[PDB]
Amino acid sequence: PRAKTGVVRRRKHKKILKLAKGYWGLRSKSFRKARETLFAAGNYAYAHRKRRKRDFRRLWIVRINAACRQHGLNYSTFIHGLKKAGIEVDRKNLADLAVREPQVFAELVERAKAAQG
Amino acid sequence: AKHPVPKKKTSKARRDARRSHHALTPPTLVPCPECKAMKPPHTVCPECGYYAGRKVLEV
Amino acid sequence: MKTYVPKQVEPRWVLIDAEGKTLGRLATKIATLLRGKHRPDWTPNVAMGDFVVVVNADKIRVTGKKLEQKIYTRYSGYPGGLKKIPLEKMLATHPERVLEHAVKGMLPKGPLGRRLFKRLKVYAGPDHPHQAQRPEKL
Amino acid sequence: TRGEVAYSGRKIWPQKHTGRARHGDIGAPIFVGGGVVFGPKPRDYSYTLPKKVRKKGLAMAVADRAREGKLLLVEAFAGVNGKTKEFLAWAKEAGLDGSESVLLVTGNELVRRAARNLPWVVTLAPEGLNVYDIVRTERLVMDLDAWEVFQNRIG
Amino acid sequence: MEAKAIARYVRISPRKVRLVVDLIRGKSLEEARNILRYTNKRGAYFVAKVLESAAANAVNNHDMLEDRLYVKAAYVDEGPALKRVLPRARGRADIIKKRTSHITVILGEKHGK
Amino acid sequence: MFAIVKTGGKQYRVEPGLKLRVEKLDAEPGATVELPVLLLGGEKTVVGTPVVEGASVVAEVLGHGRGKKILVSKFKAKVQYRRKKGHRQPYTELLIKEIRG
RNA sequence: GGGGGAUGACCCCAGGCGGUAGGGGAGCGUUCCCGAUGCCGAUGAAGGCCGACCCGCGAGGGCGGCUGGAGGUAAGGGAAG
RNA sequence: CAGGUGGAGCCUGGGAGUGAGGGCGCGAGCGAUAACGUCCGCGUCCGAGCGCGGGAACAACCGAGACCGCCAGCUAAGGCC
RNA sequence: ACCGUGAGGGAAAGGUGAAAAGAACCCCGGGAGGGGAGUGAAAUAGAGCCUGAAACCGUGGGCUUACAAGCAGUCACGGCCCCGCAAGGGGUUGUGGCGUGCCUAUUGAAGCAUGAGCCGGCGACUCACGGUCGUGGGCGAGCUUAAGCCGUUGAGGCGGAG
Ligand SMILES: [Mg+2]
Ligand SMILES: [Mg+2]
Ligand SMILES: [Mg+2]
Ligand SMILES: [Mg+2]
Ligand SMILES: [Mg+2]
Ligand SMILES: [Mg+2]
Ligand SMILES: [Mg+2]
Ligand SMILES: [Mg+2]
Ligand SMILES: [Mg+2]
Ligand SMILES: [Mg+2]
Ligand SMILES: [Mg+2]
Ligand SMILES: [Mg+2]
Ligand SMILES: [Mg+2]
Ligand SMILES: [Mg+2]
Ligand SMILES: [Mg+2]
Ligand SMILES: [Mg+2]
Ligand SMILES: [Mg+2]
Ligand SMILES: [Mg+2]
Ligand SMILES: [Mg+2]
Ligand SMILES: [Mg+2]
Ligand SMILES: [Mg+2]
Ligand SMILES: [Mg+2]
Ligand SMILES: [Mg+2]
Ligand SMILES: [Mg+2]
Ligand SMILES: [Mg+2]
Ligand SMILES: [Mg+2]
Ligand SMILES: [Mg+2]
Ligand SMILES: [Mg+2]
Ligand SMILES: [Mg+2]
Ligand SMILES: [Mg+2]
Ligand SMILES: [Mg+2]
Ligand SMILES: [Mg+2]
Ligand SMILES: [Mg+2]
Ligand SMILES: [Mg+2]
Ligand SMILES: [Mg+2]
Ligand SMILES: [Mg+2]
Ligand SMILES: [Mg+2]
Ligand SMILES: [Mg+2]
Ligand SMILES: [Mg+2]
Ligand SMILES: [Mg+2]
Ligand SMILES: [Mg+2]
Ligand SMILES: [Mg+2]
Ligand SMILES: [Mg+2]
Ligand SMILES: [Mg+2]
Ligand SMILES: [Mg+2]
Ligand SMILES: [Mg+2]
Ligand SMILES: [Mg+2]
Ligand SMILES: [Mg+2]
Ligand SMILES: [Mg+2]
Ligand SMILES: [Mg+2]
Ligand SMILES: [Mg+2]
Ligand SMILES: [Mg+2]
Ligand SMILES: [Mg+2]
Ligand SMILES: [Mg+2]
Ligand SMILES: [Mg+2]
Ligand SMILES: [Mg+2]
Ligand SMILES: [Mg+2]
Ligand SMILES: [Mg+2]
Ligand SMILES: [Mg+2]
Ligand SMILES: [Mg+2]
Ligand SMILES: [Mg+2]
Ligand SMILES: [Mg+2]
Ligand SMILES: [Mg+2]
Ligand SMILES: [Mg+2]
Ligand SMILES: [Mg+2]
Ligand SMILES: [Mg+2]
Ligand SMILES: [Mg+2]
Ligand SMILES: [Mg+2]
Ligand SMILES: [Mg+2]
Ligand SMILES: [Mg+2]
Ligand SMILES: [Mg+2]
Ligand SMILES: [Mg+2]
Ligand SMILES: [Mg+2]
Ligand SMILES: [Mg+2]
Ligand SMILES: [Mg+2]
Ligand SMILES: [Mg+2]
Ligand SMILES: [Mg+2]
Ligand SMILES: [Mg+2]
Ligand SMILES: [Mg+2]
Ligand SMILES: [Mg+2]
Ligand SMILES: [Mg+2]
Ligand SMILES: [Mg+2]
Ligand SMILES: [Mg+2]
Ligand SMILES: [Mg+2]
Ligand SMILES: [Mg+2]
Ligand SMILES: [Mg+2]
Ligand SMILES: [Mg+2]
Ligand SMILES: [Mg+2]
Ligand SMILES: [Mg+2]
Ligand SMILES: [Mg+2]
Ligand SMILES: [Mg+2]
Ligand SMILES: [Mg+2]
Ligand SMILES: [Mg+2]
Ligand SMILES: [Mg+2]
Ligand SMILES: [Mg+2]
Ligand SMILES: [Mg+2]
Ligand SMILES: [Mg+2]
Ligand SMILES: [Mg+2]
Ligand SMILES: [Mg+2]
Ligand SMILES: [Mg+2]
Ligand SMILES: [Mg+2]
Ligand SMILES: [Mg+2]
Ligand SMILES: [Mg+2]
Ligand SMILES: [Mg+2]
Ligand SMILES: [Mg+2]
Repeated sequence: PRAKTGVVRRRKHKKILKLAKGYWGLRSKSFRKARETLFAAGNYAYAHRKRRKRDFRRLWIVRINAACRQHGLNYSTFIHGLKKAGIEVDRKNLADLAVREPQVFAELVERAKAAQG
Repeated sequence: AKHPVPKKKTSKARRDARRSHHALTPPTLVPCPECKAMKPPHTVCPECGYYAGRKVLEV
Repeated sequence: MKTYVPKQVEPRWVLIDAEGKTLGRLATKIATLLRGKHRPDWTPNVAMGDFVVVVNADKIRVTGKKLEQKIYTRYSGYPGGLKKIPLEKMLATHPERVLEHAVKGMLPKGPLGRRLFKRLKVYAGPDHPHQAQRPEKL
Repeated sequence: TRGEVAYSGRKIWPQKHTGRARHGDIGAPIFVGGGVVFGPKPRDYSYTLPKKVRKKGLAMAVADRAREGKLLLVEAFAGVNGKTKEFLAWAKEAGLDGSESVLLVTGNELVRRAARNLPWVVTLAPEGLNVYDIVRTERLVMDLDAWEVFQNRIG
Repeated sequence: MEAKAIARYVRISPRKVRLVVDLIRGKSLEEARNILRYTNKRGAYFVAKVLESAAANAVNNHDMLEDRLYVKAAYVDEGPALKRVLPRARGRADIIKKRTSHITVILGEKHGK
Repeated sequence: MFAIVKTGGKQYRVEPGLKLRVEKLDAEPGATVELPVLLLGGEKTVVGTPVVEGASVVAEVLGHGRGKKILVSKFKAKVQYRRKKGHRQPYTELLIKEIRG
């Protein structure tokens, strides 16, 4: 029996061409240029997922180091404050608190410098 | 076949961009003195076009 | 819990003196001000920063022999079109450039980097249009 | 193969400076319409399965049928004189209602003629007993003059 | 209610004729006629015929009134190309393709109150 | 009045009547859970150390889940190296009922 | 790997899991054969075009809509252009 | 003679690929106490970690061996106008 | 067919429908072609005819773009358009962060080293007979037949030379 290519090849090409929807020029029209692009996008996403974690923390910090600079304070010290203050809270992420709950942040600033001043 | 040659196939984008000036302009027409039909200016409008100069009469 | 992101907020205006202030030291601050990194709702992708006005821009102090030794260069696309300009001449010819240039180079590069520079009105000596506010500072 | 194809053995172009690729004759498998690499040729799929194994399997195949009671020896039938309607009549009185496939093993020529055409009957001679036919058919129905031969086959 | 004509397999290169068609898309059949008349392009001849056929089709087939119809939609598609050998220097031989057009003119009725 | 809870090495701002997704929990969709772990009171002043020893917040498991699949792929050029893996992060959906201060 | 005698494909617990040349192990799909005098099919086969849905790590398998208009072929196996 | 249960060791066998290495450190020869030179030795990394952080950018210098997910935390080199 | 003086080389090219019922007549046109009418279950089955993928070319619509710079993606946010009661999702992209094509060959390639215009189809670890291991079974001091002979709905058996 002879098993011709048949229908199989067109299908694999369709699968990838669909993942390449919206890409520029041929990168979305040619199976080859599409597959090359997907390789790229595959590693970017993966690397960028690991560094999305970075880019946010970075943001949180800048946000914080500004709200407590309003209360005369280095971010660097503020953090040391909470470290010794026992306050293992903040979770830096939770400094929308510093933006949504200013009074609640201010009180933390106090407990902050309260220890090690 | 010979010396200088294109190094890369020009994209659909860049060729059509070249065409951005290939658009046509419709003929400048004016209503005709006698006949109602439209004809281009300063030409003996093709239906008895003038008066003093022979109007290549369709009459 | 998504991180908070500010809406159109407030177009702030701030006034600075310059006279006697070093230069880079002042530039540092004016930059951080330009991109509201003092505001606790700082956002890198938006431009929610203060508009900065600066007066007495020509009485910017500066250490060492920088009046003679420090040179600003400019390359025209042409051959030998690299021009060299010393601080002295700049100040004497076009102050407010010496400081504008120190800030341009301290704002980030990009379409947003620009624009932030646009939000910076440097003037020779005192005076300027006082349409908006101007909470002067140090 | 590229040697059995119809085309000439001539080299298609010089080999250098032609600016084209690089070829010999168009009977090569790279060419459309060229020979076929490692395609099939006629071949004998048979082999000599150990006889001691053929027996065993034939035995066990019957056993398995008996072990589930789907096996049946019968005598002379009565519905002979090769006519399907006649057999079909006998079959009824015997339990075989064509609700399950039957492998009818008998030496009697006429009984086979009679059953042959039933879409639920595969009929076979006694010296023709093979295991494949046993395992396809649900019920196994032999006569005594056919159980004897099958009996002497094994052992 | 619209009316269309279609010239198929017209021996002309689409790119060429598509240029005069763009000259009349959306125009009142009255302009469309005056424009083609005085457009200096082989393409006009063919488009005129299609446009005119589409007009006739409107009146004598769909009831529309030669006085309220405009070029609603229009387009030319590429039909199968006539391949031809062009003898070339040093024995070369190229193929020019005489291309083919499928001209479509569809007519609508002007909202005329 | 809000609270700052910690479930699954992550801290969230829980309001009453709030639907929250969290790392998959060991509590069948019926059960109700207080995460005896709290970090901050909404009317403030109450913060102290890691966890406030008194407070806890009650939430009901609304059901476990599996998040939309992210395709995590790996490719090393010029070495013929490709890997494709599908991933869905199992979660649990909670409703925040009472903030026991 | 060690447990809990479900003995697997279950729950525990603890560890390993970058990778070319290569070794090894499991699977997916294509054509054909047994399964077929069967089963699916005009209330629509194969193929085609969509899909934000379902299942699988993945190769893939579903399911639904449109097209198409006469074939297709389970479970379990077998052979390869 | 002891510790050391390790993707340790040993024995018999099936399958290999490699037999073009390269940078760096240290020890020599050749060279000019030249070479991104060359030839050995002992180590290491790149090779195959052109994955991640630092070094402006940079296979082999510093940090560190990437199973998967997290809008959590501590750190390494290196840094904190 | 075509190529070659010649020996010789040597292709492409199948499919309407069940049935021509293969579209009378009318309109535009010189025709071609098309528009109605009509046939058909179907006419994007209309004879450049089954299905009709991809490259490729168009028309229309949504989003988007003229002070920004790049392996074209990716991660974030935000706008505008669409779906949905809903929360959610789909589309597009303004800004910000990150970012040196694929294959090959190499000590080392984004590499200014090889190959590739793009798409579709064809395209390369085989088979026989021996051998050597492993493995699933049969029988075990034994194991096994070859050619042939008989039989045969694709039925097996016999055959002991070796
Ligand atoms: Mg076939
Ligand atoms: Mg193939
Ligand atoms: Mg998109
Ligand atoms: Mg980290
Ligand atoms: Mg801390
Ligand atoms: Mg275009
Ligand atoms: Mg031959
Ligand atoms: Mg021949
Ligand atoms: Mg030959
Ligand atoms: Mg020869
Ligand atoms: Mg070439
Ligand atoms: Mg041929
Ligand atoms: Mg052939
Ligand atoms: Mg074999
Ligand atoms: Mg044989
Ligand atoms: Mg034989
Ligand atoms: Mg029968
Ligand atoms: Mg000649
Ligand atoms: Mg107290
Ligand atoms: Mg690379
Ligand atoms: Mg390599
Ligand atoms: Mg066990
Ligand atoms: Mg584990
Ligand atoms: Mg591995
Ligand atoms: Mg293994
Ligand atoms: Mg399979
Ligand atoms: Mg059959
Ligand atoms: Mg039925
Ligand atoms: Mg019907
Ligand atoms: Mg249907
Ligand atoms: Mg088939
Ligand atoms: Mg599918
Ligand atoms: Mg279908
Ligand atoms: Mg239909
Ligand atoms: Mg089948
Ligand atoms: Mg199939
Ligand atoms: Mg099968
Ligand atoms: Mg093959
Ligand atoms: Mg010992
Ligand atoms: Mg080992
Ligand atoms: Mg060994
Ligand atoms: Mg060996
Ligand atoms: Mg050698
Ligand atoms: Mg050597
Ligand atoms: Mg060496
Ligand atoms: Mg070495
Ligand atoms: Mg070495
Ligand atoms: Mg180096
Ligand atoms: Mg040293
Ligand atoms: Mg040296
Ligand atoms: Mg060297
Ligand atoms: Mg070392
Ligand atoms: Mg190598
Ligand atoms: Mg490295
Ligand atoms: Mg290593
Ligand atoms: Mg590099
Ligand atoms: Mg790097
Ligand atoms: Mg670096
Ligand atoms: Mg690095
Ligand atoms: Mg590891
Ligand atoms: Mg790890
Ligand atoms: Mg720290
Ligand atoms: Mg340190
Ligand atoms: Mg530095
Ligand atoms: Mg001739
Ligand atoms: Mg001749
Ligand atoms: Mg055809
Ligand atoms: Mg026919
Ligand atoms: Mg037929
Ligand atoms: Mg006429
Ligand atoms: Mg007609
Ligand atoms: Mg009709
Ligand atoms: Mg009808
Ligand atoms: Mg129809
Ligand atoms: Mg028609
Ligand atoms: Mg159709
Ligand atoms: Mg057609
Ligand atoms: Mg049809
Ligand atoms: Mg055709
Ligand atoms: Mg048919
Ligand atoms: Mg067709
Ligand atoms: Mg368009
Ligand atoms: Mg500018
Ligand atoms: Mg702009
Ligand atoms: Mg440009
Ligand atoms: Mg980009
Ligand atoms: Mg968006
Ligand atoms: Mg959205
Ligand atoms: Mg950018
Ligand atoms: Mg970007
Ligand atoms: Mg960058
Ligand atoms: Mg080479
Ligand atoms: Mg080389
Ligand atoms: Mg070399
Ligand atoms: Mg290049
Ligand atoms: Mg070269
Ligand atoms: Mg190249
Ligand atoms: Mg070479
Ligand atoms: Mg290559
Ligand atoms: Mg080339
Ligand atoms: Mg070419
Ligand atoms: Mg292909
Ligand atoms: Mg063999
Ligand atoms: Mg063997
Ligand atoms: Mg005979």
